[PDB]
Amino acid sequence: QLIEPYGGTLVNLIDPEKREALKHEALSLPSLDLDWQQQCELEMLMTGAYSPLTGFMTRAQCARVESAQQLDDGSFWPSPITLTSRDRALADRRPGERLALRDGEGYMLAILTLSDVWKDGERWHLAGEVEGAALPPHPDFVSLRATPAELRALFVRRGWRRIIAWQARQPMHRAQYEFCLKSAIENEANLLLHPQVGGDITEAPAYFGLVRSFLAIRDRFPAATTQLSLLPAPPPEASGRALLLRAIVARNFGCSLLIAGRVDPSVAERAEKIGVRLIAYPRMVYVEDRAEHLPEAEAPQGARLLTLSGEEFQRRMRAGLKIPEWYSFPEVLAELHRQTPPRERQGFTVFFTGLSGAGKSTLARALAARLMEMGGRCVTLLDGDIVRRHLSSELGFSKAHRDVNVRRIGFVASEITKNRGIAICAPIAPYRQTRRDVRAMIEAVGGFVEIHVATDPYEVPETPELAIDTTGLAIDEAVQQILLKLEHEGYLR
Amino acid sequence: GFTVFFTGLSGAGKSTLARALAARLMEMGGRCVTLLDGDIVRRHLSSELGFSKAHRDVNVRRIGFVASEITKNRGIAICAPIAPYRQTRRDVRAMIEAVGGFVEIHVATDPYEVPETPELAIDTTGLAIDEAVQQILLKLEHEGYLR
Amino acid sequence: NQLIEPYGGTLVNLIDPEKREALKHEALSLPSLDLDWQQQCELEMLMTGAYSPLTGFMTRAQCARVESAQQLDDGSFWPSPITLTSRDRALADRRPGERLALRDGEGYMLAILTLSDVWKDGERWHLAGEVEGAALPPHPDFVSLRATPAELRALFVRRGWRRIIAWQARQPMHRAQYEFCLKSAIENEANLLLHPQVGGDITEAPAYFGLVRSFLAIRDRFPAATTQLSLLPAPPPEASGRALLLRAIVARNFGCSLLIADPSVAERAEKIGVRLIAYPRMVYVEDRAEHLPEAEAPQGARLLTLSGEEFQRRMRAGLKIPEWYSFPEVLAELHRQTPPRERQGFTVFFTGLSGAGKSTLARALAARLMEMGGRCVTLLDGDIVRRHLSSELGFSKAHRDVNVRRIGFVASEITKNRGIAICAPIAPYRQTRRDVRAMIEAVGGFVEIHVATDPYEVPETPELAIDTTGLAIDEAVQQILLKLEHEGYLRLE
Repeated sequence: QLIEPYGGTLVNLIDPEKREALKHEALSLPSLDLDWQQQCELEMLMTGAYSPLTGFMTRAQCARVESAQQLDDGSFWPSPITLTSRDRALADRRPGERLALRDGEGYMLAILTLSDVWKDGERWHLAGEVEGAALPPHPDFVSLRATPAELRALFVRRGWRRIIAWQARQPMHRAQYEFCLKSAIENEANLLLHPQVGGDITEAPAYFGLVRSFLAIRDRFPAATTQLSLLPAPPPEASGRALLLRAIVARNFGCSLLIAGRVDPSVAERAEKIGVRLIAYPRMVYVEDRAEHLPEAEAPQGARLLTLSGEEFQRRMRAGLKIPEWYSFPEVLAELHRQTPPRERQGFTVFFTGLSGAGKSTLARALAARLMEMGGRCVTLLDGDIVRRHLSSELGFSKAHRDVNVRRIGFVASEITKNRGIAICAPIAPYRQTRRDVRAMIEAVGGFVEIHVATDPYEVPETPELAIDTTGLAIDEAVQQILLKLEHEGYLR
Repeated sequence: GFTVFFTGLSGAGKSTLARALAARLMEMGGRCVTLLDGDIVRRHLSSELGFSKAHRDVNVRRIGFVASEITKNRGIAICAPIAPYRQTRRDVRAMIEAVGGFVEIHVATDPYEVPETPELAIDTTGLAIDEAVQQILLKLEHEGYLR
Repeated sequence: NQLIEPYGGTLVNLIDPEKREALKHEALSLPSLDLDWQQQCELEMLMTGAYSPLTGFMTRAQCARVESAQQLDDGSFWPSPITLTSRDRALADRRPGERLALRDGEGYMLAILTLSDVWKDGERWHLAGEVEGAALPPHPDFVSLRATPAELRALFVRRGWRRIIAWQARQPMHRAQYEFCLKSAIENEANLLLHPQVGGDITEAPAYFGLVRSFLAIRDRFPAATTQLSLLPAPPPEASGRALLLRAIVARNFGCSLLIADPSVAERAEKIGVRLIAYPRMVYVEDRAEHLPEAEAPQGARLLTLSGEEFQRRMRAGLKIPEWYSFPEVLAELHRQTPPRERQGFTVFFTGLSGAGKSTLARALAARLMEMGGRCVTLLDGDIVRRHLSSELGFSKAHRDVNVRRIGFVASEITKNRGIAICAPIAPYRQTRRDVRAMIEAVGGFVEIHVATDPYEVPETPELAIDTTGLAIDEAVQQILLKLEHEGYLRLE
């Protein structure tokens, strides 16, 4: 039947009436604003994902795990659950004190009753029983988010008992999909698609795409046998320990099986221990002779086997190359392309750099006109009137004033490109430093092409995409020379 | 593209509403969402602005500019700056309305000035965030912007 | 606004799990009523709060007082008598005070009724009294989609919804209703609840399955953040104003403050707090590529409509359905439910005297029909029917008249399932042949062929009557392929 909670009973650090009294008391307390990953940890703990745990571990507890892997009971526990921050307002806090914990906006979540307090590297650690008022606000995917208690209830209405969990950290294609199925049939189990979702709406907004790529292919799964739900946490870093923790939260969510993809006999040992069987994910190959993926070692002798690395998938996707019909599904493919388009189709800024002895501006305007012939992507010239008028009309010529200007313009450019537009910029920028940051800011969200026009101080661009090394180039010839770069870099459609 | 422009007094949860609304809109994909509010806007756009009359005017407009670029390019921009002058709100709306969709939401739960013509005016007394967020998804739905 | 509160002011719940074991025990020792499927609906509605403030079945006086002043004992408003029936003789000797076990059709226990009043009207017995519930009618099907008023309200609250139009469908939705819901929702700044009436039995009235499936089919055409699908366990009522006022009340108890369906009822309705908007003649306005209420259409625009009479007809004939009318999915689904004659099942029922020619015709007709594939043909005649259907049957008045129905039954199953059944039993009674025809005509096509070439009874209304006496098998066979070809049942590549 239904595996039950680790420790034996499901923790819930949120008692309502106490809820009210609690916000009230937080009014009068010191407060910590958590970063997004700690709120995850908090939510996991507050919510029973870590039953029997009921507070953040204490440096001494923190230590007995990495050794004997036990709690104070001697009960088994793979890995340190701890709450951290880098606020200087923590140095002068001490045990016995009660701390208000709040999301990044001052929204109140729980009060921590301090067991222990110390620092490590650049981050402070905290310990003590927790009393919860509210969970981190989650406007998004309300349906898809269940607490271990909510999920267990669901399973029970669905009449489910035995359940394999797949705690995805990245999108699923046909090999994982086909392996989940047979795994499931093999262990006579229902299937839980449990993608790790932890992030923030502005430092970590990548989970949205992940959730959407699961929504995309969910209908390919048997409805009476499959569930989708979100697991609020960051993916951990692979390690036998991490693995054993995930097994524990899998158990706390109701799952008695876990797919991981390894399996050092030592860890499957301790895991079969704590009631959750973890099956390993093999090298799947597409076996043409059979029209289906099999674990590589189950494939017939001398069949023609077929594979596609992630390096190579990702490559084809950037380049608009063909993906084999057997690798994914059209929907997922279509979705991955809405998230990360082919160069031929994504945004980019063209960043002109050189001295005021250039015709930087002249080149930039001409290049804008040409690029406008294309349509599909909108072109914005961040140069003359525009930039004074809106962005830097109250900036001096101070060192850091022009630095701020360059960066301001590099910001607006990144928004243009993130959104699939092309931004063309030719500000005054003499510091390898500051150009260094602009490129990274935009390169994160799309394409960056530096063009060095070489026909207080300054500093050489040491690594442009294009360096106009001419002596009598006319505008036409130079513009063409850069359309040639964009063409050869892949950005033109 | 469209920007969602929250206006009201610092007695609002403007910012709180804006963040929640961003999260919801991110469920959709197809268009990218950018929250022009806290750290972001100081950090990049107005970190050398006073509180002078025309200094905050410049700030409001600066933010209305970046928003217009987001929307022109098919993105959704969500903004909740301090803006008390019908004047300046007047220009922001036109700047973005030229290039895409503008939806003002008046959160009514020196001087100021009434928004006389929002798309949505949250006229409640005990609205909770969820209820208010929904109330605005209802506006976007009925205005046509949701896919 | 906000979430309209239950009628009467607080949401009834006749099921206290605290008293659940005690009730299942007490019942054993009680007299018991097995409810028909529609009463279980009434019970479930009552047991569940759809009729708050009601908390038991009304009493002959209360029933009479509703039909008059439309009030409860409080004088509060109430449109229509809620009452429990049964057509069980074992009810004649039962009396107020007694406690009755209420159970589904398979003796599964639901609640105990504490008798207030017991009386009779025509064919049926009426019952009254407070109700104490143990279990709800078992519903294996559509578990997800079935919410109690409390469950639904809770859902609405997570979704952050407040103001809600409900549409309590009793039949599939096409583009006109869909487009009109959409605008009623934008116009009233409301969320939309698709709430199809779903009461039936797995056999008694398994028509709701199709209804639900046709909603699932088109649900994706609806804005996700603005629409909800849920089932409303009840039979559709018969159109009245009290009735319409009841639906408004259950709409209120489920959370809805608007109901699509007057107008002096829109009078009393607006009164209990639920605004009911009426459904107008929708027309497709070509000039605007959209449906509008007829009175909002521009003048002299070409208006387009399609009656249900005509829709039905086109569907039964394979004719083209406009594209503004429905959606491909729904069309596709309505065709999986009820196929064109071309593709539907039918039995060919030969009748006449002995009637060895009957058998000979039947076999030839089978051979021909078998050339066609798509539908499987079964010859219910000689060895077959002996062996398995009638190996043991006298020649009684009632043993030949059971043999016939026996064969109508197997035939009906063949045709229900899209096959063609060919039968030629001995049957001299109109009435028995009528019952067979009705049984199979319910589930598919019936074609009687009277071979005219105790005391027989010439069919008075066959589809085909082979008279002429110098007929070869071939000619006769052809003559019936003609009947079928002309009746629509034949098709080919």
